Amino acid sequence: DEEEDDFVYFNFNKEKEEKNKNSIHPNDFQIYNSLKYKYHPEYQYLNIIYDIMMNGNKQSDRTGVGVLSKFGYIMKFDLSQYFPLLTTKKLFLRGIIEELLWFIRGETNGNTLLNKNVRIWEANGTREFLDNRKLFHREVNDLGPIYGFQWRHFGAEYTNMYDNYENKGVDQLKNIINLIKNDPTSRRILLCAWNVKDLDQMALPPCHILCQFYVFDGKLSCIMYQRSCDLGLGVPFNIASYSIFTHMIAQVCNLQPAQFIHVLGNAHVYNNHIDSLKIQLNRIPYPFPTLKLNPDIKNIEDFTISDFTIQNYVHHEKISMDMAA
Amino acid sequence: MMEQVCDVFDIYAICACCKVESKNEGKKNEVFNNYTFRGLGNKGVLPWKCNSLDMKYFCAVTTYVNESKYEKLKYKRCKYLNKEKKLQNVVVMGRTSWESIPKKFKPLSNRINVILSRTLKKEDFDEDVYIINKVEDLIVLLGKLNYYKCFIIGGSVVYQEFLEKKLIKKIYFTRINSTYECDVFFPEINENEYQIISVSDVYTSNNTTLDFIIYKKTN
Ligand SMILES: NC(=O)C1=CN([C@@H]2O[C@H](COP(=O)(O)OP(=O)(O)OC[C@H]3O[C@@H](n4cnc5c(N)ncnc54)[C@H](OP(=O)(O)O)[C@@H]3O)[C@@H](O)[C@H]2O)C=CC1
Ligand SMILES: O=c1ccn([C@H]2C[C@H](O)[C@@H](COP(=O)(O)O)O2)c(=O)[nH]1
Ligand SMILES: N=C(N)NC(=N)Nc1cc(C(F)(F)F)ccc1Cl
Repeated sequence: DEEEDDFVYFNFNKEKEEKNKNSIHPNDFQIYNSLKYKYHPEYQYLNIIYDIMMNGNKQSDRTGVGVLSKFGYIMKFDLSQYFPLLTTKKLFLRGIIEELLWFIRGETNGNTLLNKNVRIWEANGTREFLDNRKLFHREVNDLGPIYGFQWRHFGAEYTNMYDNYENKGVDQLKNIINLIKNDPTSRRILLCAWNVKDLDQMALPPCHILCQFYVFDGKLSCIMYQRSCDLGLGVPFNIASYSIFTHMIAQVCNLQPAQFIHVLGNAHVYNNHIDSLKIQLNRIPYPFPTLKLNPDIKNIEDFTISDFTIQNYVHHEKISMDMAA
Repeated sequence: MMEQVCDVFDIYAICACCKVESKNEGKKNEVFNNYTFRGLGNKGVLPWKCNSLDMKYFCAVTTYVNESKYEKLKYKRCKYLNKEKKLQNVVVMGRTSWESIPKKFKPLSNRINVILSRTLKKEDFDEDVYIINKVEDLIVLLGKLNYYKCFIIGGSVVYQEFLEKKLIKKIYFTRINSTYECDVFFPEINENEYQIISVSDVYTSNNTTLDFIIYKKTN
């Protein structure tokens, strides 16, 4: 027990809990702090929310709302054990799956998503938005050389959302699927959306910079780097999105999904989301559900909405991260 | 202060509940809560079949002992009752529960088995087990035995009565995240008598996700 005191000395430079930034009130997280062991994977997400509220930096941002922020976090999810769809609040995946299938097809036409009643990109394709981005000659909803285009045609000159870019640009997706299939030990299996040259032509730069894969013992793992992370609204979907993507790639390559690793760069919490998050942090996670993919789909391009099924999703009630009434 | 029996005799409960087939509340707009997991048994056996991981967990908890902690426990129970190998835990179960166990496992290994029954007496069992017809008798027995912790592995009827009397210091509850047909359920835990204090990692076993949460008797 002699070690006990050395521990105390070694903390001689951790000063008072007043300069702990943002005047946070304990009482707002009693349930959260009462817990002794918080091993449910959802706590990787929640714990970051807590850290950002308790130790975050007060910054302004492109929007003006104002946010609390920290830099550099990492979360790990075991897809062979569960599907990480947050349970402390309700989530729907139809949208993000349609978005994902949309990316895989190399599409950049927002209308396609809107006709499926998926408005994820609606705000980024208005006349006003496009014009504020200086894309005066861009048709409404023509998102530009974003994700989809970069995944299948990186390098190709973007014209418009109706053009036929076949055999133009580098088809990264096709490439990584081949690398996992034929060269599984390669340390060069990356998918990159951050095309430096086309950034200003995109409705807006991608938040998911890159994905890198790892193959071992017939199991595929994925690491995704996110430059800007909206813990309140974005991240929950980002986690789901790539977990699903890892499953698909894993399948069409005859492998089993393993770890989905999420690296957060600029991790922020929008001030106008704080009340909702407080509420959320005091809810105890339910066991995660599972994801089922039609097994007959052998090509990454042959997936359709009906080939995805989420089972046993037990979750708390829906929460608007921006409550008024 | 007036020490509680469950505290002096370290009496806990451990179970595994799945989701009940509440026909048609089942599609969306369905509300969920801790009572979503309440299915205990069906047709004198488990709703879901068997869950390997859940079993590994069950045996791990109910057989684990810490010898270096007994002396402290002995002193406690003795002082309480006004007094002065291979330590084992005690498992208490209802008769129905005892019968639903395959003969190859009876009596549960490395554990002092105690069965609650009114229709059966020691002469009706061949195994090395203790029989009792009253809950009050368990207490007397515990006062006379050497053991680490006492676990009510239940039977829904047993769980129910041990919770009313407040004989549970903690509840090791397994949430089976899938639905099966059931006919017996665990009592609805009162958010005021008990509160979750720990939630484990999530796992997959026998085609279903599941986790383990620990409820604790509030002050
Ligand atoms: N999911 C899980 O974790 C578990 C599920 N189960 C399932 O539960 C079901 C069994 O539960 P259930 O039917 O409630 O039965 P129980 O195991 O609770 O057995 C009830 C019987 O135990 C005896 N008993 C209970 N209390 C007393 C008392 N105070 N004094 C004397 N005898 C008492 C009686 O036996 P007698 O009839 O002889 O008088 C009584 O009718 C099964 O389907 C089993 O598979 C069981 C354990 C765990
Ligand atoms: O998949 C996504 C897309 C966007 N965002 C968030 C991060 C930022 O809050 C905002 C984009 O702002 P900039 O980083 O572009 O400034 O959208 C996410 O969290 N996930
Ligand atoms: N599985 C749990 N966590 N709970 C439980 N009490 N189960 C349980 C399991 C068994 C068997 F598997 F050995 F047959 C026997 C008796 C009980 Cl009470």
